[PDB]
Amino acid sequence: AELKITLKRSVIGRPQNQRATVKALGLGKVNSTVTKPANEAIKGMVNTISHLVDVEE
Amino acid sequence: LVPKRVKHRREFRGKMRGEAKGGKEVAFGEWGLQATESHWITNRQIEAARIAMTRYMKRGGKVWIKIFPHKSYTSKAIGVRMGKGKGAPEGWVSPVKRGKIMFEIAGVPEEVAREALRLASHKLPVKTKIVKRE
Amino acid sequence: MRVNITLECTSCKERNYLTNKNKRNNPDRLEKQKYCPRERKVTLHRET
Amino acid sequence: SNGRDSESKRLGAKSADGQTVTGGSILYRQRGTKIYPGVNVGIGGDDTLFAKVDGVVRFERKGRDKKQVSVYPV
RNA sequence: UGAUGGAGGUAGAGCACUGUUUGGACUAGGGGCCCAUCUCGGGUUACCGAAUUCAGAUAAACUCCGAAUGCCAUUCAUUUAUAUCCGGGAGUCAGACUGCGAGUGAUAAGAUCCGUAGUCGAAAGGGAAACAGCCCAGACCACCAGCUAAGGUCCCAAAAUA
RNA sequence: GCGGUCGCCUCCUAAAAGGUAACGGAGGCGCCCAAAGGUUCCCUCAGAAUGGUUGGAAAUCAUUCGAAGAGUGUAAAGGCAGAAGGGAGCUUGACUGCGAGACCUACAAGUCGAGCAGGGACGAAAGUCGGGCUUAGUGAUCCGGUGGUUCCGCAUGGAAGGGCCAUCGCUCAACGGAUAAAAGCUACCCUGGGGAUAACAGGCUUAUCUCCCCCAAGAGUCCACAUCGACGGGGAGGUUUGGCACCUCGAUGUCGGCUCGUCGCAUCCUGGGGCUGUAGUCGGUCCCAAGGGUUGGGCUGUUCGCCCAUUAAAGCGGCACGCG
RNA sequence: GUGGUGGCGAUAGCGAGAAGGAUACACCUGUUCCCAUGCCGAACACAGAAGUUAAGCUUCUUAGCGCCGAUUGUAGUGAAGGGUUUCCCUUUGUGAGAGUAGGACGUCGCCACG
Ligand SMILES: [K+]
Ligand SMILES: [K+]
Ligand SMILES: [K+]
Ligand SMILES: [K+]
Ligand SMILES: [K+]
Ligand SMILES: [Mg+2]
Ligand SMILES: [Mg+2]
Ligand SMILES: [Mg+2]
Ligand SMILES: [Mg+2]
Ligand SMILES: [Mg+2]
Ligand SMILES: [Mg+2]
Ligand SMILES: [Mg+2]
Ligand SMILES: [Mg+2]
Ligand SMILES: [Mg+2]
Ligand SMILES: [Mg+2]
Ligand SMILES: [Mg+2]
Ligand SMILES: [Mg+2]
Ligand SMILES: [Mg+2]
Ligand SMILES: [Mg+2]
Ligand SMILES: [Mg+2]
Ligand SMILES: [Mg+2]
Ligand SMILES: [Mg+2]
Ligand SMILES: [Mg+2]
Ligand SMILES: [Mg+2]
Ligand SMILES: [Mg+2]
Ligand SMILES: [Mg+2]
Ligand SMILES: [Mg+2]
Repeated sequence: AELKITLKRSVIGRPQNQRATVKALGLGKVNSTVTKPANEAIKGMVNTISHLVDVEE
Repeated sequence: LVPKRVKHRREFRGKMRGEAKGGKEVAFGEWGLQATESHWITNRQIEAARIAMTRYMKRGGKVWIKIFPHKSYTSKAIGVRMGKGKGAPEGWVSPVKRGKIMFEIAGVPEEVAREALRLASHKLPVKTKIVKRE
Repeated sequence: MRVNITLECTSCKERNYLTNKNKRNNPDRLEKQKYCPRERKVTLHRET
Repeated sequence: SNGRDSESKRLGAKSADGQTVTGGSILYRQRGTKIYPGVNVGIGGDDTLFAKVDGVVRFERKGRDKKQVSVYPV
């Protein structure tokens, strides 16, 4: 099923790939909720920035 | 100790992270001197330790030096500004990683071996210890 | 000794080709069968 | 002295596997045939590989331990 | 970002080539000593020892091998929205530090030179006592409202003498 | 500043695409070949062992072993034994006009190129051939020279003189080349700028310097450790010689001495103590101790240093080598 | 069954050993001619069919050599951190080389003849 995503750690000092994962998911300011499907692409992005993010089923 | 011929006079200092490929267990002798830290070791150190071990052994037994100074190392004369090339080779050196055995000994009782290796350890810069073969 | 050389069509007296040669190894005046685009045939081109 | 070197020449692959490409293109510059030519591919004076017709680039092992380039059109 | 397929010989590892190298068996060959001397054939210091072989090592300019990453591409997928071309206008060509990868260096320098990422520069704010460059974090404004980050909770000085 | 370098090629550095710097490490080029090219056909090397005459360690012959350990014109890298290596025939494609499209690229340039047309080489034919095994063997424009041209020709015809095409002349090597043509002194110097750039002092570092310590072979009649202490190793300090050029060039005053001192202790004397190869006096060494004291002259601008003569003693350093 | 001819990373190979020639392939007998050997009819080429398959060539055995090759585990390493920061450690993920277990003395086809 879909997953909720929230930034919990800033994009400052973090590389462009992580910053672009955030822009692509569609998140801006921290503590920003977004909802996505459980695709392998988005799970890979979440594994790319797991330290930056909290998630929910 | 010196290498009699070399393909390139000057070399890189290199790096020393990680344990040693080989020389990691005692092979020819009964006891040996294991390095617990990685460091450069020179001609003078090797020869001093060898002479120490031999004298305390009273030319008994046999000693084996596993390392060899393949690498060189340069320096600039005091008063020389940086640049204008690379310095002249001062001496010769062996990069000895941790886990390496440097000296092996056999043909000599155990206490004599331990004490000779103790002496050589005090002569070397590395923090060392004793190893025995099965 | 080794010299850069203009060949020449013996008929048209047109140079048409640039090449190289020794004088030691190739002292005699070099010759070839080369194309003269002014005649649109093949012709004896002789060094000059 | 030692302080000199030449212009680095931009060897290696230039077209990728699974990539459609024009004819006359260039696929792999090289000095010496570190990869051989194959189907619909030529080779220049400087051992450079070029596709003679359109198609997708495909690199293949030429048996055990030599490589090949091929261009299968559509 | 995922999946797929490729190029590539790096860290690592290894000795299969190129070099360096330890010990041992054997030894061409090279030393003397003596007998024999036309100086001709030996016999030994467990004399020095090519070469072969056993075992052990070693490498930026060695590789039988060989990653993680990164790179190129897919009328492939997902999510976002910036890429291209034309033309106007610029400024910038003194860069600094921190972390990782290398060189020079004395594997010293807040040293020098590159790569890579970040920050400063051009960025306030909170912590590091103070402290461009470190850690957290991006000031549109107001609020005598709240939840947290790093960092902290005996007093200075808010929070546990938990 | 000298040295070295400036253009081009190869490797490493270069961090498994490409690219990537240094006064970083190593080497080369400024050509050669008329066959060292093309094609057709054929062949496969190096070394070792064995044997054999001069003939040896080793020429040449023969067999076997032999996967490349050879050779590839020339550097290194890559690659090549289906050959690019080697040999023999026939030739000259080391052709002309071109060239889709790609690579690299700031620009100028550079690289590869199927394919078309003409006219050919080789080969029975397929088919290969627009130089070599791949990458260096090179340089603008201007200016002149040579040959050709169906181009132009100051009113006309010509001519002079220009253009187009082919090509020659540049270690213009400081190799994107200032001019066709060019060395020096300045302490008589002046301007404009700079801590972007030298330096004292300062700072970072501490190779070096000083001091301290570890191992302990040995010397010490014997006895390693009273006292010394080889070869070797490890640290502290920030007084030495250095390195870096961060501050200071819209001022930075340069050494020594004088006057005044102040601080540290790695203590020169005095004070305390242990060990002694300390009989006693003198001492040697080490630990504690910085309270006070720690000279006057000759020589030199001198610090230092030597000397004279005393002293209980004639300390070592820092404070912008203290203080203009 | 033999011969020819192709593809698959030699898992195909190299060595050793056994047998066979029915056709076949081969050796083999020669130089008459096309043609050839920096010398040679050895090789090339041509013609033939007395003899033997001894060899080569086929089929079988062999794990000696070489080739392939796991699993586990490790090193290394991307990302995120920590430390006492020329280095070391932790979480997660990937993951060699070596050393092996083991495989492997071939697989797939086409054609001619028997
Ligand atoms: K030590
Ligand atoms: K920024
Ligand atoms: K500055
Ligand atoms: K100044
Ligand atoms: K003053
Ligand atoms: Mg060429
Ligand atoms: Mg390595
Ligand atoms: Mg870090
Ligand atoms: Mg700096
Ligand atoms: Mg950096
Ligand atoms: Mg600015
Ligand atoms: Mg700030
Ligand atoms: Mg400011
Ligand atoms: Mg709260
Ligand atoms: Mg409080
Ligand atoms: Mg690269
Ligand atoms: Mg006229
Ligand atoms: Mg007129
Ligand atoms: Mg220039
Ligand atoms: Mg002035
Ligand atoms: Mg400055
Ligand atoms: Mg002022
Ligand atoms: Mg004291
Ligand atoms: Mg006086
Ligand atoms: Mg007087
Ligand atoms: Mg002063
Ligand atoms: Mg494996």
